[PDB]
Formats: sequence, structure tokens, C-alpha cells
Amino acid sequence: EVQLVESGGDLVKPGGSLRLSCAASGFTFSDAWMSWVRQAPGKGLEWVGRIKSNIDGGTTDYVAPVKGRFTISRDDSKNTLYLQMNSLKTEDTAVYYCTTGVETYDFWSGYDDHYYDYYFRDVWGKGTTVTV
Amino acid sequence: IHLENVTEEFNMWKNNMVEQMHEDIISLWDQSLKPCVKLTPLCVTLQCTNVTN
Ligand SMILES: *[C@@H]1O[C@H](CO)[C@@H](O[C@@H]2O[C@H](CO)[C@@H](O)[C@H](O)[C@H]2NC(C)=O)[C@H](O)[C@H]1NC(C)=O
Repeated sequence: EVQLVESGGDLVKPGGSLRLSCAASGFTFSDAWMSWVRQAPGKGLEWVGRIKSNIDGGTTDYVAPVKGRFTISRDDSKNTLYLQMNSLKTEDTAVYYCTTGVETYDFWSGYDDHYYDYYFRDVWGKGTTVTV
Repeated sequence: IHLENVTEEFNMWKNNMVEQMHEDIISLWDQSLKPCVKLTPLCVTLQCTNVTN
């Protein structure tokens, strides 16, 4: 079983800062690409940004309307993902979620990568908030 | 053939016969496994629970 254990939600104003985070359970982050998405009440899903595994460079990608004030980093010890937000807008009220794709390839043999069992799990945190 | 009036300085903890036998036995043991199945296809994740007894 794979879980993103999300925490750090709090009551904040735009004139402040907030760090939200997710600790993995079962799944580790040494090969985990991770992304934050937010949903304002009454709205659809807006991508915030993505961080690649540190083994692949640690490169990040951010969505223009949230760029700079919302950034993403990784712990690499206790499997924790962080979203650090500073100097926010009144438009940033939303439920934020952390998400990742879990790819499992269980091979039938150690001599050929032809026959195997491929399992794909979309794992989400519970949802935490940024308030105004 | 009892040697009668001979007195010889015996020593274990130097006797090389100990070493020869050690080599021999280890070697004979390894040879017996040469034609046997290698259990390498079985080095996989084994999901485990307690015995129902
Ligand atoms: C080990 O687990 C297996 C299941 O993975 C048990 O086997 C089943 O036992 C039930 C009850 O008798 C049968 O109806 C099933 O048909 C059995 N399945 C298979 C594949 O044989 C097994 O009894 C367990 N053994 C111990 C010692 O706990």
C-alpha cells in the first residue's frame, strides 16, 4: 500500500508564508517525480508545479501564474516533499494536493525484459489548504 | 609393526595431515554440488504471513 501523508495545512493570510508537505509511506522518493495541483473552491484543477527526482537532476517546472511565490523542494532523507509558499495573493485560496505516479515492473525472469507484470498507481495526498 | 624401543617427538597442532584432510573434505563437498540445480530463479520478493496451525 502507497500513501502520501500530507500535513502542514494552516490558517494564513496573503501577508505571510506557508509550507505544505507530504511524507511517503511504502513508496520512497529516491525515484519519485512529484507534483502539486490546487483546486480553489468552485474551480477545476490547476497545476502548480513539478519536481523531478534528484537522481535525474532535481529539475523543477512551475506554472507561470504561481511561479516564484510557490516553489518545490525535496528532503531526500525522510521522504518528504515540500511546497514553500511566500508573499501570496488573495487568488491563492485553494485546496492543495501532492501527487505522484507509482510504476512497478515485476519481471518474470532475470535473463530477458520481455515478459512482466506492469502496475500503475496514481497516489494523492488528502488535501491541505492555503487560506486568505 | 610395533617399533619396540623407539621414542618419537609427536606433535599435533603442526601435523599437516590435518590440513590435507581439511582441503580434501571441502573439495569433495564442493564436487558433490557440481551437477545440482542453482536456485537463482527463486531470488524474488516472497510475500509472507504466519502458519495456519
Ligand atoms: C499458506 O497459504 C495458502 C494460500 O496462499 C494456503 O492454501 C489454501 O488453503 C485453503 C484452505 O485449506 C484452500 O481452500 C486453498 O485452495 C489453498 N490454496 C492453495 C494455493 O493451495 C495454505 O494452507 C497456507 N499454509 C499454511 C501452513 O499456513
